[PDB]
Amino acid sequence: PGDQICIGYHANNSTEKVDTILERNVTVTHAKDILEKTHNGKLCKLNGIPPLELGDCSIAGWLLGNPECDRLLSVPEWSYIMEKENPRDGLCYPGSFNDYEELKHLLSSVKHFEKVKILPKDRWTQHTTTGGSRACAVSGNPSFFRNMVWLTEKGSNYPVAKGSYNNTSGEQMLIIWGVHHPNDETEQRTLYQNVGTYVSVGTSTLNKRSTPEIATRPKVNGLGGRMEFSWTLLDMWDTINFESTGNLIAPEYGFKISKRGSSGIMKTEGTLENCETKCQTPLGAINTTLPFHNVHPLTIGECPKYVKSEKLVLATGLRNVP
Amino acid sequence: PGDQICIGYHANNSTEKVDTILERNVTVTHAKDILEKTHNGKLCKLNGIPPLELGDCSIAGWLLGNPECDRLLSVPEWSYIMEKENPRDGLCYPGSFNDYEELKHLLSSVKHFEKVKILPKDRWTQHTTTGGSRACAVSGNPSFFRNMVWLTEKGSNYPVAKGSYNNTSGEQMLIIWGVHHPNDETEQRTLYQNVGTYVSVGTSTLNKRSTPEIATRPKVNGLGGRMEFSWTLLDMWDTINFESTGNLIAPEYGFKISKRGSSGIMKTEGTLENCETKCQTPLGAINTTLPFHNVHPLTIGECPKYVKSEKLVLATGLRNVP
Amino acid sequence: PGDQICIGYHANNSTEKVDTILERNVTVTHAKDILEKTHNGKLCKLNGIPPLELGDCSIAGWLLGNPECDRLLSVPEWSYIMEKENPRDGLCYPGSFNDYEELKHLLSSVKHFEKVKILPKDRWTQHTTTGGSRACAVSGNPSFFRNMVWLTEKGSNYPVAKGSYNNTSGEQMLIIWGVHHPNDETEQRTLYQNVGTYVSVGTSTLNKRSTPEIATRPKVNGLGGRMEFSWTLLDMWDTINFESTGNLIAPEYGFKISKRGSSGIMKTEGTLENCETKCQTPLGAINTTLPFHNVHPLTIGECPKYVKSEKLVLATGLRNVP
Amino acid sequence: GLFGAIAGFIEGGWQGMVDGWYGYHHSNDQGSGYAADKESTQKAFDGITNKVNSVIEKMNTQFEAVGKEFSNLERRLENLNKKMEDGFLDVWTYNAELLVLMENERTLDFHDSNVKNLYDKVRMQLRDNVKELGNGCFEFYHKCDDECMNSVKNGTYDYPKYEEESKLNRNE
Amino acid sequence: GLFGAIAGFIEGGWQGMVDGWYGYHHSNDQGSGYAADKESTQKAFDGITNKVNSVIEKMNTQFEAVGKEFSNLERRLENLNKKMEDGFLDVWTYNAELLVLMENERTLDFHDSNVKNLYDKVRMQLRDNVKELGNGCFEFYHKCDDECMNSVKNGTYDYPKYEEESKLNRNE
Amino acid sequence: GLFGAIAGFIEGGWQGMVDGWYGYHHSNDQGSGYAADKESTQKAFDGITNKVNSVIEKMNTQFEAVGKEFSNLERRLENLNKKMEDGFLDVWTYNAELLVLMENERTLDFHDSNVKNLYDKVRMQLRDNVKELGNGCFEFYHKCDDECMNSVKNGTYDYPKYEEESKLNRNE
Ligand SMILES: *[C@@H]1O[C@H](CO)[C@@H](O[C@@H]2O[C@H](CO)[C@@H](O)[C@H](O)[C@H]2NC(C)=O)[C@H](O)[C@H]1NC(C)=O
Ligand SMILES: *[C@@H]1O[C@H](CO)[C@@H](O[C@@H]2O[C@H](CO)[C@@H](O)[C@H](O)[C@H]2NC(C)=O)[C@H](O)[C@H]1NC(C)=O
Ligand SMILES: *[C@@H]1O[C@H](CO)[C@@H](O[C@@H]2O[C@H](CO)[C@@H](O)[C@H](O)[C@H]2NC(C)=O)[C@H](O)[C@H]1NC(C)=O
Ligand SMILES: *[C@@H]1O[C@H](CO)[C@@H](O)[C@H](O)[C@H]1NC(C)=O
Ligand SMILES: *[C@@H]1O[C@H](CO)[C@@H](O)[C@H](O)[C@H]1NC(C)=O
Ligand SMILES: *[C@@H]1O[C@H](CO)[C@@H](O)[C@H](O)[C@H]1NC(C)=O
Repeated sequence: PGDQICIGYHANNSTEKVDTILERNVTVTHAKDILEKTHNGKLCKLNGIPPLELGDCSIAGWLLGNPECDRLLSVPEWSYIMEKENPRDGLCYPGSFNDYEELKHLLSSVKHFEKVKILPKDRWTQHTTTGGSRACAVSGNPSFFRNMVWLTEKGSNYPVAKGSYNNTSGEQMLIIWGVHHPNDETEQRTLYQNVGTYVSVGTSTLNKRSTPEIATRPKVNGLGGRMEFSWTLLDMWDTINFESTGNLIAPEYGFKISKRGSSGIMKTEGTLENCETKCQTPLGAINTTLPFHNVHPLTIGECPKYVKSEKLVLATGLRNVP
Repeated sequence: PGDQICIGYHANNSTEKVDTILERNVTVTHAKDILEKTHNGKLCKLNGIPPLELGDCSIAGWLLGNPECDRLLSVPEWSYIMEKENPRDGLCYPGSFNDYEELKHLLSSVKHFEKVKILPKDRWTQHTTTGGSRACAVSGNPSFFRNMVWLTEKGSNYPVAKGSYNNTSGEQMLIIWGVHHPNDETEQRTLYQNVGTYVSVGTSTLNKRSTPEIATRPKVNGLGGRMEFSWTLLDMWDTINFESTGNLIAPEYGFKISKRGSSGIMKTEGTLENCETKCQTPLGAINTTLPFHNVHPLTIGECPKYVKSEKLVLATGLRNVP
Repeated sequence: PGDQICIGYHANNSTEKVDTILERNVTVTHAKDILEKTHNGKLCKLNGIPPLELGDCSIAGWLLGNPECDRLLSVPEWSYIMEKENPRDGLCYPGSFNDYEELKHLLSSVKHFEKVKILPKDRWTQHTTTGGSRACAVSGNPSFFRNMVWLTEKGSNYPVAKGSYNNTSGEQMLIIWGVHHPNDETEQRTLYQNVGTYVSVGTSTLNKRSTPEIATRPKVNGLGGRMEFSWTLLDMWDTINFESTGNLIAPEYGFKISKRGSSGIMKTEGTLENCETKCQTPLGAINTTLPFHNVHPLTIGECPKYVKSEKLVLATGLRNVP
Repeated sequence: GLFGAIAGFIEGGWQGMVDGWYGYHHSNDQGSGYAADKESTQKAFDGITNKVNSVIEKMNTQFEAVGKEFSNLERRLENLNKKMEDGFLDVWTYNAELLVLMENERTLDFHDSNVKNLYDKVRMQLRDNVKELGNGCFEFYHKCDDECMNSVKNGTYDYPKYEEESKLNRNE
Repeated sequence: GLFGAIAGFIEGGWQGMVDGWYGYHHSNDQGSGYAADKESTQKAFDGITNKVNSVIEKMNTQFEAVGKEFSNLERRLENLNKKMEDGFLDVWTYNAELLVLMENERTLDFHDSNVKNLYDKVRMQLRDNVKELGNGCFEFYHKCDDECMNSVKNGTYDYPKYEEESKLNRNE
Repeated sequence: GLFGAIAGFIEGGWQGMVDGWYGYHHSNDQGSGYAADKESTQKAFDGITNKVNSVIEKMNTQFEAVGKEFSNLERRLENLNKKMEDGFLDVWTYNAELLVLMENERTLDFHDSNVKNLYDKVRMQLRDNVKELGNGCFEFYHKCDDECMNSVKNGTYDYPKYEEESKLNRNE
């Protein structure tokens, strides 16, 4: 037996495991977990900008001005929009909203509106505008969508109703209008005096028209009538013209797009908490430097890449050998 | 020369070949084919449940009740639906079917209906209901879609036609109705007496209406007239109201969705054979434990993963060396 | 010291670099660049067949026959269609074109039309057909889309207008028609005498109808009126019937599909040059044997595979060692 | 191959060795014959079994085409649907084919490594009591009966035991 | 493993060697102890650092789901959207999982190669001045003090210097 | 590298060896010079040619973007189309880039393996008729003229022929 030199490798107390193609559950001296699995369970400001919390209101309830949504009558810039799965406060007067999903999609790239009084209500001097319904009641009295005007007979007459607006606002403007489809003809005559009425809307590109439909339907919010809403984006310097002999639900306001950018509607039942994040999911906010996460596919902000994986651990060291 | 020990490896009679990146057509001692390329060329029961064989009928011919489809008037639960590419027996009275592809898509998750007599024909006491056409003839006499009612003048009058149905059936219910668009005004007056008629339909969510169009068109199945069908899914506890002064094609029945699950419409010219499978393709049934197949992309049941590959053979043994 | 033999490897003057997972910027003796990064900056004939250069015309301007597009009145087979982003010459009389994007998509598989005079203008003996507008003026005089006929009052009458065409042409035929929506009722009476008019169109499968809408709109090309165009593909041996008491914009021609195949509309502001290619991009033509390119995703012809990569270099030789 | 043994310095395989992938051939006064190395064969078997399971399992979350229909006025939508379903089909065909090619390469090289490692283990045990012929064989500088051969095969060869006999034989 | 050193002929690791992945254990008259090979450790460290960065960077152009809504009469479109977003999700999950498995394999084999190459470097320097025991150790045919041990560790061993002492010891 | 030869124990390449990837340098009384090993070079060439063809061919079933247009009321559909075409683009860019990186790694290691295997073949043929210097060279214990050098290069070296001259030289 003589002097010796031996060649060898590191071992330690690590119990970190990795998988390979050939072998599973291999213990290694060093490893790097590249998958974020945690979140704070909260809805937060995104880079210090809070979301728009609709609460019990839908997108339609907000923009039309359902009186249960009055807290939303003027809202500042947002980073994302929180909407419940089945918001209670939408179309208080029942009906429909044409191309509603398209409108929601637009909202994904809008971060602020300026509401502009495009067709002030007091300028309809030839028609009654104090029209409302118990279905949109406020303090036990009939009322109506705050942003809209229900034109009805004045002094037993309904002259041809004309309004127009040139978009001088400096940005594209979202404008909504409706047509009332009555339950019966007593309703039609009491409200509009006229029969065989029409609602016409025209811009440089839109020529969308309507004849109201009178017809018995099951009651929704107590009413068999319906209001069918439609919308358009009015380009800068273009004009919208409304024309009607009955059944027009006119906008009083338009929503000028005042800020654009990546946003989104998050479906959540939760409420905003006093917290800050760069990456928001519907389950909660992520704060990580890791490249992947498995929290939720629908994220907003500066986020890691979502994968379905339960684990992603890269070996960096060598097989840890007893 | 002295005693020897030698180190070496297995060889055998295998002619199994595999490919690698560096080399092709390598012979190996052992290999595992992971690609199923065979099927039995038959359409079969899927886990003992037979498909719905439409034969020469389309989905529309079935649900409307084209008299050539009478074998389908009551059908039990199915595992998939077989439909030909161009079924002969569809709209016997020519016309159109609004959102037809959407209806077919619904059928992908429906495995059974219960047909319910929602608006019994004998209750239209103010109108003739024995209306039919040679295009839907039965035994040489004019007839009509079995599930539908063509309301016409009675005693030279057509009073306002009203029917309604509350869905108390316990599940959502598919309901179809139509509007007749006549060829000419002699037709309109002989059938409906009235002119400037309408068909209105309303539920809690649908307000879909119609004015019939009178107009010359090329003959289809001998007729220049058309019937335009529409459909809705009536929710549990909701009511549908029909209202008309002419041209309504009323449903007598609704189809309650009685079983839901993964299904599908398979396009095939073939017929069901007495065989059983867990995995059906339009070309034939697959019976394999292999993870991949290349038979057809459109499969129903518990199937391997489809790839376009002509071969997938994994080497398991070593290079087989002479 | 004695005689020696040494084992070793090639080195050379190569400065070609490749990357690996473990190392970057490795110098190798030999390498293969598999990514084409160059193009000739020109729009060219594709296999000797020139594109259809619309110039300032849109697809609609061409097919309707805007008088600014007269060079396109008869065009030979093309290999792709060049269209500008915002062509000036489209609907000279302002309006809309229903399912326009669907029509453009059809054009992706059409390589030639034969324009067929299906409803010769001189056969409308009961109506004026010399109708036109300053918005479509030619030589300072009112005119109109060359392929269309604006039927108006003759001798203060507008009798029911009927035309029909059986497609005996030997292929499917694209047919366009329109409805005029006037600005006001003076316009309607001066042009059509009649009020409460209609435009009806019917084939074996299409039953599409219209009532013109009279309504004030902002001026486009000086006009508040609109023309709303629609189209259909008329099958071989099928018949189209037009019927109107006012406001019909009739086709005089149909476009028989005379050649089919892979084509496409390329969006470009450029002009065709005297050059030949097998692979055209909007940026310029590619001439390569390399399997990948990074020039542009939207190519026409026999092309390499597009990737976003800035580099794809495969090592073929060994590490080049000093 | 990468490790230089299979179809390498060990120029051919053994039809005579039927019960394993790797092993031995011995030759002495008592006679000759074949025998598989059970440990190395089993280690490789376990690896390969794990390999096949892994390739399969990674392609269980794979796209499925779902039958849908479109109108003659929904051609763009139909084309989108077709491009998508075809697109995923092509991705997964690529994934399956590539994976199998890459892993087949590594499978052949794995067996090559296994043979080389077994060779080297025996080499490092026998040391200079044998001549390394260059063909996978070691020729003994001493007589090595069945008991001796068995000790080499289960890694218990007594180098010191034969050292003197070998050094004497080797040094003449 | 592929290169036969780690959990191979070098049967176990060293808890005693704390400041590197690979290195030495020496034993003489002056005493004994451990020491990491800094060059080989650093080369491996750089490679591994490059590896992790590469796997991450290749999956930065990865699909994102974008929230959209559909009507009750747009079920096909909704299904198309769902199939697409799920489809890319499954592709990228596959890419991430596979990449990590394949690269983990190669990472373990890389360290194995690094150990074997270090062993062979020392072997090729010491030559027949040492006995190769078969366990990662070389036993010297001469006395090799700390200075001598240090020369081996930094690749400056003087074969000729000890040649005569070794040949004399080796040849008896 | 993985096999320890290239930029390894064979520390540098040869500008002098122009007609192959791997080969020999000989030195005797008749003079000196370079010569490529044709067999090993050709085997590698065939492999590499197969490799490039495979990487290309596996990405021939690759997604193509097809130009479509959408109305201002089809923004969701337009976005779906864009997300899809971008999504496949990103998948195929990933596939191409990754494949090239992984295969480049294996290409360099393949050449390294090829050099090591050629070295070992010569080593195993020359045996103890030469000294293994540790730098890719074998120094002969006998005189080895051009004919002798040629026999080594085509694997027909006569160990027994030079055995006696070598043992005599080696043993003094
Ligand atoms: C609507 O208002 C605008 C702004 O007053 C009108 O004026 C012009 O339109 C352009 C559009 O590019 C504006 O940017 C300019 O401020 C105006 N140009 C000039 C030369 O004054 C526009 O005319 C109005 N529309 C109508 C129907 O009168
Ligand atoms: C339609 O029929 C249903 C069942 O009779 C009616 O009754 C209520 O509706 C609820 C819906 O959630 C049913 O589940 C209950 O059976 C009923 N509730 C009560 C308190 O009786 C419903 O009212 C009918 N619709 C109309 C228009 O009368
Ligand atoms: C339209 O024209 C065609 C061709 O003249 C008419 O004739 C038949 O239709 C078939 C369709 O498959 C043609 O291919 C044949 O040339 C014709 N068959 C026979 C037996 O003559 C068709 O009838 C015309 N349509 C109308 C409404 O009359
Ligand atoms: C991994 O190995 C550990 C010990 O090395 C063992 O306890 C366990 O069974 C393995 N992990 C699992 C849960 O498969
Ligand atoms: C594969 O090899 C066999 C014999 O080893 C040969 O006959 C054949 O040409 C090869 N296969 C094909 C069809 O390429
Ligand atoms: C690659 O290496 C070269 C020299 O070998 C060096 O000049 C350069 O920094 C490297 N390339 C880049 C731009 O990273």
